[PDB]
Amino acid sequence: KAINNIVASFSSVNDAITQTAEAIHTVTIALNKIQDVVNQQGSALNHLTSQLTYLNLSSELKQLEAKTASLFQTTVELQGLIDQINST
Amino acid sequence: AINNIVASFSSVNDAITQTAEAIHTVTIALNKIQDVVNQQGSALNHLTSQLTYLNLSSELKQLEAKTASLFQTTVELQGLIDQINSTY
Amino acid sequence: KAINNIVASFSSVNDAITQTAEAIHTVTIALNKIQDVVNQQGSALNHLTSQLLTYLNLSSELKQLEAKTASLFQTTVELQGLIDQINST
Ligand code: NA
Ligand code: NA
Ligand code: NA
Repeated sequence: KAINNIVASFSSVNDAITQTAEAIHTVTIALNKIQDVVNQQGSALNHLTSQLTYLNLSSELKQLEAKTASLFQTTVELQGLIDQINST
Repeated sequence: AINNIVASFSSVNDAITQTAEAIHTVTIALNKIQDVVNQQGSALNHLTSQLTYLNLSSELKQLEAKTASLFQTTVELQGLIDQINSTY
Repeated sequence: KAINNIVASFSSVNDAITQTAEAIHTVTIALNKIQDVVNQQGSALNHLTSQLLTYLNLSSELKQLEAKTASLFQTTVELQGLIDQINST
């Protein structure tokens, strides 16, 4: 039946948007880990060079965090619309 | 109107494919980063001996999981678009 | 009515696709910045040790992400056109 397939299709898409939000969240965790280690090593290299840049991803991290949230928000919005389609 | 609903889901499924592919590329990038950063940390260790290990294993695994699930969603949605298109 | 909520649903998805393209673009910037700093440190390391490593090469990945940013945005334009078609039928 056409409309049940339509509802199921939107639901599969919402699942994909949810997995995308989760993937961006994981990417943020990985970037923040890289920043920490890279700056630990730059510090050490400096200290060692003197005995003888730095990486700032803060803007990109905040934008990705904002995208995680906004994607998760769209999944709630899309679910409500899917609910309305089921209502009709 | 069915044709345009079908075409619109097909357009969305293409975006889901592109996203899965893009996450795959980010996974490859993050793995190359880890390998280099840890090579340099090791070189710095040695040279001081004459630093934290960067561990992205859990994040890479999670991203590979999301890539595969996104691809699975494209198969499921393709099936459903075929069903809407077959509406008789 | 069903059709209105179908149009609204596709528009909500198109928003998510746009946010996804923006997010990929941001990741591309972050990865380019990481590449730059990591290779500056490897260069400094090589110079120090030789006075007294492998280049991180993300070129292919960066290009692939830039291609995906572009294609996802092109998809949002196409999908908006199709939404305009439903809206008018
Ligand atoms: Na920044
Ligand atoms: Na990990
Ligand atoms: Na490369």
